[PDB]
Amino acid sequence: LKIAAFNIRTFGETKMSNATLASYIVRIVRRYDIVLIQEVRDSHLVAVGKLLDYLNQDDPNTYHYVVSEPLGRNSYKERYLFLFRPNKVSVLDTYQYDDGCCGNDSFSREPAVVKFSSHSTKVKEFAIVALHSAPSDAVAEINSLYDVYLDVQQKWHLNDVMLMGDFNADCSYVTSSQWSSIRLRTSSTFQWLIPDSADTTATSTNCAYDRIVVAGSLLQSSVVPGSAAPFDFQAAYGLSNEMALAISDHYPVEVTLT
Amino acid sequence: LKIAAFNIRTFGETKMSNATLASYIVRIVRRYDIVLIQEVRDSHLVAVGKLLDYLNQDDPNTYHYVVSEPLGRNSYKERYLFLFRPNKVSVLDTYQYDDGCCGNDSFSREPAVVKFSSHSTKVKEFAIVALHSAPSDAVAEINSLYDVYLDVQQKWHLNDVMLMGDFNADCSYVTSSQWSSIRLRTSSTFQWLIPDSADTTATSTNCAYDRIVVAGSLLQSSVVPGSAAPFDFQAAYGLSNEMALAISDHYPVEVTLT
Ligand SMILES: *[C@@H]1O[C@H](CO)[C@@H](O[C@@H]2O[C@H](CO)[C@@H](O[C@@H]3O[C@H](CO[C@H]4O[C@H](CO[C@@H]5O[C@H](CO)[C@@H](O)[C@H](O)[C@@H]5O)[C@@H](O)[C@@H](O)[C@@H]4O)[C@@H](O)[C@H](O[C@@H]4O[C@H](CO[C@H]5O[C@H](CO)[C@H](O)[C@H](O)[C@H]5O)[C@@H](O)[C@H](O)[C@@H]4O)[C@@H]3O)[C@H](O)[C@H]2NC(C)=O)[C@H](O)[C@H]1NC(C)=O
Ligand SMILES: *[C@@H]1O[C@H](CO)[C@@H](O[C@@H]2O[C@H](CO)[C@@H](O[C@@H]3O[C@H](CO[C@H]4O[C@H](CO[C@@H]5O[C@H](CO)[C@@H](O)[C@H](O)[C@@H]5O)[C@@H](O)[C@@H](O)[C@@H]4O)[C@@H](O)[C@H](O[C@@H]4O[C@H](CO[C@H]5O[C@H](CO)[C@H](O)[C@H](O)[C@H]5O)[C@@H](O)[C@H](O)[C@@H]4O)[C@@H]3O)[C@H](O)[C@H]2NC(C)=O)[C@H](O)[C@H]1NC(C)=O
Ligand SMILES: [Ca+2]
Ligand SMILES: [Ca+2]
Ligand SMILES: [Ca+2]
Ligand SMILES: [Ca+2]
Repeated sequence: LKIAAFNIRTFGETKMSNATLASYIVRIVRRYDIVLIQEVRDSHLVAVGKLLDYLNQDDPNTYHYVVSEPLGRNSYKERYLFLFRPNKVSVLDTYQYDDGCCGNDSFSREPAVVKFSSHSTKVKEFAIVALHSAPSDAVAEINSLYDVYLDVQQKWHLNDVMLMGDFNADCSYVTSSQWSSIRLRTSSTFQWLIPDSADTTATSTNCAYDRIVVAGSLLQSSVVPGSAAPFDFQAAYGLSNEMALAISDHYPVEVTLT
Repeated sequence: LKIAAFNIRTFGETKMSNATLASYIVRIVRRYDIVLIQEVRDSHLVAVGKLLDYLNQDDPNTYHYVVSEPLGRNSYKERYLFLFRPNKVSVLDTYQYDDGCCGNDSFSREPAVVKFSSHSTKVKEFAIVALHSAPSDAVAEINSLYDVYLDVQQKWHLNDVMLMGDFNADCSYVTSSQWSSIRLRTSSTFQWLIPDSADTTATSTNCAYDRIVVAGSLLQSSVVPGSAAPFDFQAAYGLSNEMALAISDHYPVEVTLT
């Protein structure tokens, strides 16, 4: 099973309306059984609907989806979009993490949580926790995912959970001496599949912003060793830097389950 | 490997000075490779020293030990005593959990923590967290052991931890609707080996006060199925109720590791 988390810079109407851009997006998505899309700036679901049009153009059930409400604390809002192949996986349950709220809420974009059924893999049931952190508050946010894990355990009684997304987990946003502050890192319950030395950005910076974390021995046993990696689409398609950048400034991060 | 946690009511000088009482205590202890002794009321270590006298009477290295400082918030104090066979196990490290302190500390008797090396078992390294809770504050205390687990993970980077002792985890002290409040119970990270239906008291009450909790798949795989149980010494030796009671009002709880 192939899973990815992809931050598509300003995913929306304007972007999906460009057939050249749309075409590459479809391409990327089709590589996966499950894909988490972030930075969905689409209040009326027009862009999401254009994407599904393309994905299901030949079969109405190529891809199914789960979308959250537009989330954010200030005025700027984004959705979490999960696309999945219904022939591979099934959605058992979903819930939005209740963070509070104002002044008290712990996240700009509280995590969407989805429980999947996967018959082809070792793990038969697992949950994915999505997080697109706020740069400014990266440390606090990643640290709070430890509380989300707990919430999942209390609700579904499941230990098998994959935490993923654009955590802004490197460079200016999470510096060297701040890892101490993050429970999701200091607790050995969790394995970080994308290492600190990985480059998940399409621009010239070298930062491991995008990450994949897993908890659960059944899930941890299901990851194919060395499969977790950012997907450099620029290299893959022989794109120009300006063309790679018009797609996104981030690479998708993927992992394979067996 | 055979491990037990035993609350010996008012373990001290008076008690150890009774050769008939002392004799049974030795008997019980010798059944185990590792034994956690609670309710050690021995400011000057006289009782602890009398017990070691007996245990090592034939070989100076029959049993080794780790003792905490006398702990408590009010005036009443107790030590945590760990006895172990040096030929079976080894102490790698130990520390006293730092709870605060006054007004702020989370435990009457903050947990003593010991990391063991066990060559005969599947798990080669694991930690034991001792807790003799305050009846009055049982719920809060058991709930705080979730924070201790974390502390252990941050310090030793170990997931394999056994949490044990007289938690006062039943009857008046932890009622039916209060289990919700305990993270050590609602988190599926932990397996409770002593069930709620077990009787760990030597008196006429039927309460599972004494418990054994494990976290870590390596440790969880090492427990021998169905070995976790209270040791009814009254039944075992054909003791009178007044004689069983002069030993303790609690049964030891034991488990076997393979
Ligand atoms: C969806 O997504 C993709 C990815 O985002 C999009 O593709 C990108 O698109 C653009 C164009 O929209 C292209 O950008 C460059 O832009 C210039 C624009 O023109 C400049 O110059 C103007 C006048 O200057 C002269 O031009 C010569 C070359 O630029 C110059 O050397 C000469 O001396 C003069 O200066 C002026 O208008 C400006 O303000 C501009 O900065 C493009 O010209 C450049 O490429 C060139 O292309 C033309 C072809 O265009 C002409 O012909 C047809 C038919 O009549 C058109 O109608 C146009 O109206 C015409 O201009 C050639 O004539 C040249 O020889 C020349 O080399 C260049 O394209 C990208 O680089 C491109 N990126 C990728 C990698 O695809 C796309 O926009 C999106 N979708 C849609 C269109 O909406
Ligand atoms: C360490 O631990 C263990 C466990 O804690 C200890 O064992 C327990 O110990 C005691 C005794 O210390 C024993 O308790 C019972 O107590 C009475 C005490 O006497 C009562 O009566 C007195 C006068 O009454 C008469 O007594 C008859 C029987 O009780 C009665 O039926 C008759 O009509 C009268 O009433 C009075 O002093 C009281 O205030 C008392 O309440 C014991 O007698 C009873 O058992 C009996 O034992 C005697 C033997 O004792 C005598 O002989 C030697 C030699 O001279 C002694 O010096 C004593 O001084 C004497 O009294 C018999 O004569 C009887 O026939 C009678 O049945 C009973 O023992 C426990 O039950 C015992 N428990 C166990 C299960 O072992 C031990 O104390 C500890 N270690 C040490 C000693 O310090
Ligand atoms: Ca929020
Ligand atoms: Ca880069
Ligand atoms: Ca204390
Ligand atoms: Ca009982």
